[PDB]
Amino acid sequence: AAMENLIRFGEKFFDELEIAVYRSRDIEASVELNEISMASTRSGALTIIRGIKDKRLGLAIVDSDEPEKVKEAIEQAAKMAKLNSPDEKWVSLPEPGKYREKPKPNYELKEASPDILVEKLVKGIKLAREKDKNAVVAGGAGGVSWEERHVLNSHGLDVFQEGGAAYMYLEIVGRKGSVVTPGIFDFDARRDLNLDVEGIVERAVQKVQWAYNVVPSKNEEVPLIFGPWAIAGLFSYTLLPAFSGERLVKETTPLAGKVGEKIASEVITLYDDPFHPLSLRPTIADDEGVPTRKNVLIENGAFKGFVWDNYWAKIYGTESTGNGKRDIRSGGINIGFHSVVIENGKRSLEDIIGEIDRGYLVDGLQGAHSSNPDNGNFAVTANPAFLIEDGEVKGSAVFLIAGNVYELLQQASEVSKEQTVMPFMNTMITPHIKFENVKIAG
Amino acid sequence: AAMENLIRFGEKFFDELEIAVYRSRDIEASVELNEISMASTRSGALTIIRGIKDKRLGLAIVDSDEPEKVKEAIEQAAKMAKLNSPDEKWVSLPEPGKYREKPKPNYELKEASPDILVEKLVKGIKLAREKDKNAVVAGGAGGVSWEERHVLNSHGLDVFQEGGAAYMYLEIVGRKGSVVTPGIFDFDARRDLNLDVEGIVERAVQKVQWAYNVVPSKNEEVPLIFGPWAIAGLFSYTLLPAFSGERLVKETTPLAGKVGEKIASEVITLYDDPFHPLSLRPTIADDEGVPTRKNVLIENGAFKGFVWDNYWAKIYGTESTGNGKRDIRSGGINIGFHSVVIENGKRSLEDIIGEIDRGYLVDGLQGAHSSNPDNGNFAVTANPAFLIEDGEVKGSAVFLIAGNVYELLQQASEVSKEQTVMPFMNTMITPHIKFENVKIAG
Repeated sequence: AAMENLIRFGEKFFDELEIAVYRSRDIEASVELNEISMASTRSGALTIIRGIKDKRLGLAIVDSDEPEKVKEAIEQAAKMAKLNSPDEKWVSLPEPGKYREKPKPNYELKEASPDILVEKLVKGIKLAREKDKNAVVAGGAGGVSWEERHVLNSHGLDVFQEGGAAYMYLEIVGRKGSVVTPGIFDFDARRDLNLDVEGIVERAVQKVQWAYNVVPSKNEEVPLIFGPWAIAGLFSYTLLPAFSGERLVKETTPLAGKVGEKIASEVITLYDDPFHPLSLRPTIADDEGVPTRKNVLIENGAFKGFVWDNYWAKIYGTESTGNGKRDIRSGGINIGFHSVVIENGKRSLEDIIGEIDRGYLVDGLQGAHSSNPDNGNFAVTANPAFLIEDGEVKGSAVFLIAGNVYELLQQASEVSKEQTVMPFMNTMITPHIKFENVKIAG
Repeated sequence: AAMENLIRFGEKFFDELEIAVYRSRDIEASVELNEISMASTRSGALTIIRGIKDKRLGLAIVDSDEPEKVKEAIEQAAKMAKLNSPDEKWVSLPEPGKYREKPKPNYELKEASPDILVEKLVKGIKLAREKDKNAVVAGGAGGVSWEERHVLNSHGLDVFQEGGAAYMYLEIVGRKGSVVTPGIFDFDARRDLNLDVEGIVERAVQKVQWAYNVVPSKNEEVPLIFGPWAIAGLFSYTLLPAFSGERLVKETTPLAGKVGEKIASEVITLYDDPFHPLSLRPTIADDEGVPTRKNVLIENGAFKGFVWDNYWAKIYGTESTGNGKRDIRSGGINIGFHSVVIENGKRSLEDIIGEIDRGYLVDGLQGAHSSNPDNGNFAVTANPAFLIEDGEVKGSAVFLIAGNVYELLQQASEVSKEQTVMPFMNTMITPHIKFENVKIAG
């Protein structure tokens, strides 16, 4: 009954306090230039204290869960709070809430050996070589991450959950003649150890084949099929920030006052839900213990509302939607997403590509870029991108896409049937999206 | 005799192996918008194993120094070696060498409390408001790091050292009319806890005073006085990589074949020496145990030679210069620097500014930038920068500097008397540098 006594101890110095304990075990392995370059195993604990006294906040962090270290951190936070000035906008920490039912943890990922990762990377090297004798795995990595979080506060909130996720990516470079392709990245992420290295290699090697044939690009107006990585990049930098209630309070979201209005084509449905079947982290509570839920942001093209954490919700007058995420370096809470889902459609990507007379498959946005989430404006470089002519991919190309994400979203005519989990940055679950007649500059 | 027995254990699977144990204790504190936002304490141990069998390399990492964990890591590395193909360019690990004398550790940094950092930040906030009621400490941080490293290998190399360093920076923003200044950064770094927060606040607040008066910039040819932060950024991105022996072997340095040629003005002497009086880390050995030394890179404008680690030196036929640095994520060895020193001059910055009819003091390079270390080409945004007219600073400005770092180095006419330690990027110990007739674009 340690943490119970620690809250009692903290209540001597604070009006209210929160204790969050994080535990993890991570295994990783790396490949450099067709050699396994590293395997590692890490595990540890981290405790964060947020204490408030007369609306003055103290926050202390220690990389331990032993009660003496946690007591020291409570004292650290109290001393900081006594040095801080009051935050008049502070109201209170979250109250206990009703949580969805916890899923069963995937304990095989709590005991996984780094050998699993090493062997999947070795297999990827061998498969890539078999499929194209000049294909090289220039870089790659795999990881398995097990996480536990215990959150409690002086208002009676206790929530605990643990679970794991695994991921792998390969970067493949080809050489045919004197052409060297750019690095082609592909990946897999899931909640079990059967990482699909075969699929990674097949897709990456296919895109290398196409990239052996560079074709010039011109100024034109053409359909673009965005892949998951390009969608994640563009939307994370230009669109998702607009859904934050903090920007509503600060008058920096172009979506203010547009609830119920059409901001995208009816083809687009976008929501945040950790309980989606492909989610890597089916968490029932956010990082300050508020229950998570399905938050619909765009419903059949119509803007539905904003996401909130405790602090900004109470400043505004509403309730948190369970979107308080822990800042990795500072230890504070900020508004963020759990699993951003774009709903899928009915036909395969191959059906959609087969019907394009002239167009581009945009797989990544590797290149010079700028974005402004205050109005949605953007300028990106499509790379890698592949020209489609008469329903067939003809080669690789580079071009510029400049415009506005809201205008672009209105050009969406279809979303493919499959969904891909993007593990990096914001976790995003998305299909391919076809946009009609985008103006591109060569 | 734990680690010697671990070496004997490793010799059953490997022709040769190295064991490196890192231990550290780090405390940090942060400020956001005139509030202390965080204090943290972290400590831990890390062991890296590099084993070679028939020129096949295995590398494993575990976040512990306990003998059982290290034994597991050796087995991990052995399994990786048997999966890898031989590196024909591999020759051997370093032999034992003769080290300079170890300085006595600065033990006061080994157990410092985050309270020290918190109070220096509180004092900085108070000083900033006292000196300018409209000055806000938008961001800042302090840190103390205590590090211990033990390296040994099967050829009989064993070296151990421990020591600590501390740093602090503040970012100060002013508001006078409806003009808000850009973030003005200043810092201090040293091997004791007497961090100079007074000096940081004085310099930053003075620059904020100047930044209240924005003045437009035009295309012209004018002298520039680069400060330590701008020198560190520019040189770390465009110049220092060219001194790497790996790039000499791979033919990607413009300095191939140029030993003895004047690549800079005679005013410039640049060298690598961890035993410099202002060095934060007086290390006697690099991360693979090779003895550390003074490496002169530019002597009175003349290019002297390249820096080497063990692996690339033996490929070329030379010897390591003690410049093998441990990669923070991969655990491998890469060529890097310890403390890059630019030799100082005889007169104060204040004397030098007093003689400029029209010019600029360039303090930061915050803005769009590109660089090519393969030829030294660069394009940066000078920001914050301050206009000098008839020996007096008149206000702040933003302009572009594009060109080639070697051409720029030929323009160096003098260096100030003081030397500042830059803790960020490559640790750099440098004065201000006055460059004659630089072409700038408004």
